[PDB]
Amino acid sequence: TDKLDMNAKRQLYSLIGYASLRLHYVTVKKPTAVDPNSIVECRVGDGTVLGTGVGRNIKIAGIRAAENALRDKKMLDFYAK
Repeated sequence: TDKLDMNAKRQLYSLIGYASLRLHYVTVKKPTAVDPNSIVECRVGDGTVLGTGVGRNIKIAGIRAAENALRDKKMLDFYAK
């Protein structure tokens, strides 16, 4: 079971994706034969991390990362100014 909201990125970007904020996904552990997990962070320009995701590929990881950013309401409150 690998349950996942395919709109998370789109939904997060729509709330807090100002151009001035430089919201970006960065792969911080790319998967390997020795370790298949992918870990991705959803970041703003000044480096602060909003969401971290993990799963079998980068795309699925980067989606959980937003899924997770969306669940943090103090963070959303702040970054929608």
